[PDB]
Amino acid sequence: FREDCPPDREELGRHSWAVLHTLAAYYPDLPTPEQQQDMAQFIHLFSKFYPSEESAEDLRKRLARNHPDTRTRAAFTQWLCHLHNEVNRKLGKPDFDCSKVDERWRDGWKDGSCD
Amino acid sequence: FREDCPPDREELGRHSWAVLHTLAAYYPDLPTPEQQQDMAQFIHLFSKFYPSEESAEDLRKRLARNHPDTRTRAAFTQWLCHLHNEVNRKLGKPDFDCSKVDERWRDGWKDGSCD
Ligand SMILES: Cc1cc2nc3c(=O)[nH]c(=O)nc-3n(C[C@H](O)[C@H](O)[C@H](O)COP(=O)(O)OP(=O)(O)OC[C@H]3O[C@@H](n4cnc5c(N)ncnc54)[C@H](O)[C@@H]3O)c2cc1C
Ligand SMILES: Cc1cc2nc3c(=O)[nH]c(=O)nc-3n(C[C@H](O)[C@H](O)[C@H](O)COP(=O)(O)OP(=O)(O)OC[C@H]3O[C@@H](n4cnc5c(N)ncnc54)[C@H](O)[C@@H]3O)c2cc1C
Repeated sequence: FREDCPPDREELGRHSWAVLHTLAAYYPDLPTPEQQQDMAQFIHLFSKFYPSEESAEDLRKRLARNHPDTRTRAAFTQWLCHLHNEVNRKLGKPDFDCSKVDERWRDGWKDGSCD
Repeated sequence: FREDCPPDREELGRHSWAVLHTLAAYYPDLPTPEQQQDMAQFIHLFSKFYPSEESAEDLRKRLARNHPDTRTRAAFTQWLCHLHNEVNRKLGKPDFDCSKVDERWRDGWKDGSCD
């Protein structure tokens, strides 16, 4: 019944997706070369530190075969959603509909339910 | 009443501290030069992308005056806790007792309440 405990696999995963999908969602539509390199390095280093040894190792391999597209906010947000669906599929979870990433992570549901 | 909405300032902040304090907590006790450089760069780039413009700008300045100590897991976990207390103080929040960072973010309360 305590909420101030060390996040387990699932809780840390939920926090980490929230972070990553939020950062993606406010990444520029026209990022500078520096911002593109910087964001590719961010996700690279994040993968180096992600503390679940199983989780992080699959993620490093998954990224070796699938480099972050940081060209634009659109490409990077979709890329990240496609990355997340790969882990969802791994875990038996359904795909998240990536045409929804903007509503979910930046703008809110179009029907108004986050108001 | 929806939990799948875009995190506001406070929710993203809570996710982001969870991430950062969890990553810190599993950082090596004897990190290699590479791991030290990599973690200093991670926090640097994180500060570049943190999407609250006010929040992120204070954080970049706060880091210019206070560079991440990534020498060891102990120094980095304490450093991060001291960084977090600076934001808590800014916001009128009490200091978190940094001798507790291990219980809170890795091992669980010593009294057994995360079991
Ligand atoms: C980088 C990373 C790698 C991980 N690797 C593993 C692993 O190898 N093995 C393992 O057991 N766990 C892994 N996890 C943890 C795992 O993915 C989940 O976070 C955890 O299992 C809790 O799942 P959940 O059902 O609450 O939803 P989560 O998968 O945590 O998703 C959180 C929320 O994000 C939204 N969402 C879901 N999919 C997408 C999408 N594709 N795009 C945009 N938004 C989405 C939904 O609103 C959902 O409620 C990993 C987590 C991360 C961040
Ligand atoms: C890097 C960063 C910079 C931010 N800058 C601003 C800003 O400039 N202005 C603004 O309004 N908001 C800022 N925020 C958001 C803000 O700090 C809080 O996250 C948010 O206000 C919600 O606060 P909270 O009371 O739920 O606890 P949080 O501050 O979100 O803390 C979450 C939990 O962490 C634990 N904790 C608290 N302090 C520490 C500590 N020092 N060390 C270890 N664990 C701790 C406690 O268990 C607490 O419940 C920032 C967030 C981050 C991650």
